[PDB]
Amino acid sequence: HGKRLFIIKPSGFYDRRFLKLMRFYILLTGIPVAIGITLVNVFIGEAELADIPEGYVPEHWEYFKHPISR
Amino acid sequence: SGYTPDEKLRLQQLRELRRRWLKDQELSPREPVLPPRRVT
Repeated sequence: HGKRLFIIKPSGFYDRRFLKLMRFYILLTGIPVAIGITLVNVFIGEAELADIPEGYVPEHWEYFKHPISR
Repeated sequence: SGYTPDEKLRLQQLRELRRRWLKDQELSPREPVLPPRRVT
């Protein structure tokens, strides 16, 4: 049946465009951040706790565990 | 009771216009002109 009718509605162009732009910019910066965090976690981080060797005074950033925090 | 002649005539004119307007709301066979483009 060719009874197809026109549906009157407001424009969805501008809402869709805003959503696409926001997603694009958020992903643009957040995908490299997630990739970098994953690589740092897999290949570098998670220092292990140790006793301070006698006569050695550690630096202030050596009292933290995560490499990004350090 | 019933319609006055002026009321009757206005109703016929308005309903003819409304039927035309409703008929103009249908879509042609090509009306949704969709632009194509890609990137068990």
